[PDB]
Amino acid sequence: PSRKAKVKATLGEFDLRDYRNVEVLKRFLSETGKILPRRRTGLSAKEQRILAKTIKRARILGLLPFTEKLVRK
Amino acid sequence: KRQVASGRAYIHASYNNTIVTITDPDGNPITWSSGGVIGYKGSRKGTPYAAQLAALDAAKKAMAYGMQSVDVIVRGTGAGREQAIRALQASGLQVKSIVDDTPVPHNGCRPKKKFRKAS
Amino acid sequence: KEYLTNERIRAKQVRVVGPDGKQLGIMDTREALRLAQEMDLDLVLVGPNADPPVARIMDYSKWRYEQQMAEKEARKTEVKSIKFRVKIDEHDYQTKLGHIKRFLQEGHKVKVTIMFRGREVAHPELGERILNRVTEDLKDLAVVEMKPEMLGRDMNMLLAPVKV
Amino acid sequence: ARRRRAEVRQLQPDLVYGDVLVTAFINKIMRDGKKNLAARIFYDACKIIQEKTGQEPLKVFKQAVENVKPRMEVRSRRVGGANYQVPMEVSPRRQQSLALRWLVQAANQRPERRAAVRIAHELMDAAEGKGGAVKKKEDVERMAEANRAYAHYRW
RNA sequence: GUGGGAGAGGGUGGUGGAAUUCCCGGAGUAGCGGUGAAAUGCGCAGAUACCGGGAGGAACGCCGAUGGCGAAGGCAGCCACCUGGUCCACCCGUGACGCUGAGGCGCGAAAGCGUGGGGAGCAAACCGGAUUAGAUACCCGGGUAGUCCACGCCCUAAACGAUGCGCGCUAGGUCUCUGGGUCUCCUGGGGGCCGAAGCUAACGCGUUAAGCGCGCCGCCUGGGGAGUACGGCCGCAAGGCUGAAACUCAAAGGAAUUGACGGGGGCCCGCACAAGCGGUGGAGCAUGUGGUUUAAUUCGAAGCAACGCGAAGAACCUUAC
RNA sequence: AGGCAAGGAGGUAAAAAUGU
RNA sequence: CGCGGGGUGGAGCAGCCUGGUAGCUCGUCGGGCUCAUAACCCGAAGGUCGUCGGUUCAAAUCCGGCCCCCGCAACCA
Ligand SMILES: [Mg+2]
Ligand SMILES: [Mg+2]
Ligand SMILES: [Mg+2]
Ligand SMILES: [Mg+2]
Ligand SMILES: [Mg+2]
Ligand SMILES: [Mg+2]
Ligand SMILES: [Mg+2]
Ligand SMILES: [Mg+2]
Ligand SMILES: [Mg+2]
Ligand SMILES: [Mg+2]
Ligand SMILES: [Mg+2]
Ligand SMILES: [Mg+2]
Ligand SMILES: [Mg+2]
Ligand SMILES: [Mg+2]
Ligand SMILES: [Mg+2]
Ligand SMILES: [Mg+2]
Ligand SMILES: [Mg+2]
Ligand SMILES: [Mg+2]
Repeated sequence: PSRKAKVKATLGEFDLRDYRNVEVLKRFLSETGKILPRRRTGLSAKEQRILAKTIKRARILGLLPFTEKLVRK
Repeated sequence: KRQVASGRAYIHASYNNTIVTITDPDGNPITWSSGGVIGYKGSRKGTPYAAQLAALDAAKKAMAYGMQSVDVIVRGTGAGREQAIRALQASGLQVKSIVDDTPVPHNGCRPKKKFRKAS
Repeated sequence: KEYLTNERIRAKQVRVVGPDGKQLGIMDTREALRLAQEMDLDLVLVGPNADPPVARIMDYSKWRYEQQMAEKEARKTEVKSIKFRVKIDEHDYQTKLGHIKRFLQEGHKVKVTIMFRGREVAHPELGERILNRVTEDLKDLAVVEMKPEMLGRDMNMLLAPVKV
Repeated sequence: ARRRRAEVRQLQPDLVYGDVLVTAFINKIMRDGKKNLAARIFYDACKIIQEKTGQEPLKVFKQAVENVKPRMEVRSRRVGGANYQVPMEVSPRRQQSLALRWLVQAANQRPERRAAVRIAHELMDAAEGKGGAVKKKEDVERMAEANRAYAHYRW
């Protein structure tokens, strides 16, 4: 049931609403361009939602992937 | 008559037939194999063994164009995607990587009635 | 149905028949085999009962395949059997008629067959009465193939399309 | 047949050579429980083998068995509404048994007069890598390959 | 009122990729697709599968929830605009201004219809194939309306929490989301689950009550007849509201309980099937039976559990015909 | 490397009318 | 009269054309399967291929004539 690491936990203090912040953001996506859930990221419902929105915005621009590819298989 | 040594292997897989297309690293396909290519009509067309056979055939064809470098790309899921991959690994090519890639709609148009009930 | 090949052939002097419309005589099994090899078409015991067994020089498997294909083709275009009674109702009759009409439209031959009990005395007349009427009704689509003939425990009427 | 795996029987091995396989073969040969009938037959066959193809008759038999032992067999499962001939591995004892059965069948299927003789000939054929038993084995193998697709209905 | 907050609330204008199809371009060849099997279907004018672009239309993957919003129907890419509802905190302002609501007015999924557009997929009807005794069906190949938008109309629904709204009281815990705090705990507002008292026909309900009350509205008085007739209204139509009776039945029902049953599940078993040896059915005959024939073929036994059975001894006897 | 489990796959659960 | 196509187990139709080697469905009867009926499954029963010939070692099959059955025309008179 996945207990490797939490994305909020490995991290320090950061802003949610900056899409222009890709390094800290490419962390909440999957290896496939896909958003990690509550039980993989570790944020508040509200916070998670905000993050998701920001991710979407970024995608719309072109900062983060819409999707990519999983490898090795 | 083209000669390349280098490229990719798409395995597109429906549960009805696991198709394998070998292409150069552009995206121009030299040779391909599927179930019916290995005779196999109908039921068995998309069984794991069939898929494996197809993969082998594809590899053989590639070899007839001096081919070694092969990047795997699996599109969808059929009766034997994993088996096909295994065959490719074994077959006789320098495999790059097994790229897992579904042509999943980002909530597209309505699916068929068989693919209805998915809801 | 075994037309027998090569060394499925036990009989000594087999009548070695060619592929087409020729013969090589009544020769040994080995001889026959050799002949088959020469043509590369198998030696096939097509008439074992015959005055020494008839041994055709044909590729057996291919021939069998062809036969199978033919059989499949024959499977289909076809005949619909509409089963009436003596105790059958007016609405029911109408329904049956409609079905028959549909079949005719499609392009299917029609065995309107009546299924009887005891009283094969006041069965045949009723069978006629139903079936004749039905035929009369569907005349526009249907040329009657088989008339109402009582056949022991059943009765048949059959209809063929006038045109399709 | 739903509890323990149920033991294979502990054969009293051969009196002549000192082996269980031999005994099993004898038993297979014998119908109607007339053992010393068929044991004698087997011995006659062995003698024939020794004479005709000058070799140790147990060894020959073993070789024959080895030749006819099939590692892949076909079962049958109705799956979906279509009956697929299922290609699967064989357990060793079972395989051996099958081989024995086939040998016995071949011995009966042979066109000559006396059973012992027929048996001997069959065994010789098997040793060579030919005859009837071998053919049957080959057929079975083919079946477990012309159906090698449905393999995934893994029983 | 002020200070904030959460949110797929609604509308208007845009955009963002995946995907689909369709077009061109390329490489490439013998099948693809489809199924429980298959066939119709497309493909040598070269399909499918693969890459490059372009054309569209529709929908919004992941997040995404057992979650949030609305009064309900409902609502999700994202952004912008306009814009509702609401929640808290201060307790600051008003001084009972409230609660309910016959009618009325408004909204009201989906389908439907009208006018005009658009049309990729899906896809009623429809045309095929199989499947089948039959196939108007389930399954596949297309396929028209329709789905989509504008404007208009329709107004029904398992329009459900099958729970009318409003406030007051009556143990807790537990998880959730959302606000403030003196922030490992308090205190509001929502969403769930377990349960005190109590209620209930039981199931269950149980501070989001079906508890205890009060307020008002809606409706109910057996089922079928029937949401039908008849009127009346509304509607372009489909139909909708509004709503009987005559007759007919001694029931229609709910909730549980015991069983039985399930082509429901889990756990088990047996020569039950598999694994194997030998048959039965095919032959003659031995027998018993059904049927038939007879003057009588005595009578019974009936799927397993009747059929070398009563009969473990029919020439007469037995024996009953 | 095994150990359990969560999720995603895909394979399987065919068909089979009635009433003394 | 002229021309084309076909005549086949009881009925419908394959095979002919490409000489040897006759199939399916419906119907007949019996069995099975079922607690029982249909349905089902199986069989069993059942055709010398319209017929007379010839061909050829051998004809449903190559070929003629008759017998039919279908249809199309049948004109100048
Ligand atoms: Mg405010
Ligand atoms: Mg193209
Ligand atoms: Mg004050
Ligand atoms: Mg004052
Ligand atoms: Mg469609
Ligand atoms: Mg059909
Ligand atoms: Mg239809
Ligand atoms: Mg369809
Ligand atoms: Mg319209
Ligand atoms: Mg209601
Ligand atoms: Mg109200
Ligand atoms: Mg709410
Ligand atoms: Mg609460
Ligand atoms: Mg209590
Ligand atoms: Mg409760
Ligand atoms: Mg109550
Ligand atoms: Mg109504
Ligand atoms: Mg009216």
